[PDB]
Amino acid sequence: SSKEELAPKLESIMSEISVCEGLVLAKNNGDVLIGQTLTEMDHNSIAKSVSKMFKTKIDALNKGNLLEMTLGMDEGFLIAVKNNDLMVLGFLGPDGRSSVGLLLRQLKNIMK
Amino acid sequence: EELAPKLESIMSEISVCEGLVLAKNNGDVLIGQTLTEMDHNSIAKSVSKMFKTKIDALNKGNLLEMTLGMDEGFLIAVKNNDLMVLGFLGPDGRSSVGLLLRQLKNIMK
Repeated sequence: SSKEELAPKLESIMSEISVCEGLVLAKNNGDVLIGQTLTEMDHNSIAKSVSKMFKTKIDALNKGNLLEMTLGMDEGFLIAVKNNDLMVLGFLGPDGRSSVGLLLRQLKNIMK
Repeated sequence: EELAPKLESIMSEISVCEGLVLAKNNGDVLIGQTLTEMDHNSIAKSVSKMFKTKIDALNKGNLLEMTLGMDEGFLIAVKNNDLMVLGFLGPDGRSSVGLLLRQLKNIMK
């Protein structure tokens, strides 16, 4: 199963990137498969929101579908990478800008 | 007035940048400069509505910047209280994503 294959990969990312606050795997429709977070978080609601952002049509841009998102927030970052079936979401704290590129690269690798 | 020569400067410095759009946070376009004809207003409206996405469950406050990876390139957007700036890159421009974001953040104060 996807949960079984990706779970150790996500856990390895959490331990290598100690500043990562959580990694959540969901179907592209937002249904959460597995999650690990350093705080109590509503994974389901977050994944529903990110699912809807991935569906944004910016048709006048003619660049096709959205495949990855890096969101800079007041208190940190969300990185999201999707393939044709799943999407993975990662969270970084406010000082985490220096790990954004690393996290995005690791998630793209496992979702290729 | 003070931002229009800055957009020109960014475009002259980053050749892979396909365009810049300065808009109000509601999506009304102030200035748009793209290498090809594009409906700047429709793009700004789409991005404006994206910036309004509610993600309070993230517990990270307001959404301030977006870097969007697309099939055919990238869209970078940065907002402040009043304005929003958009930049477009082709697939040949991932090496310039950080630079373009850094420049857009600089001019949005």
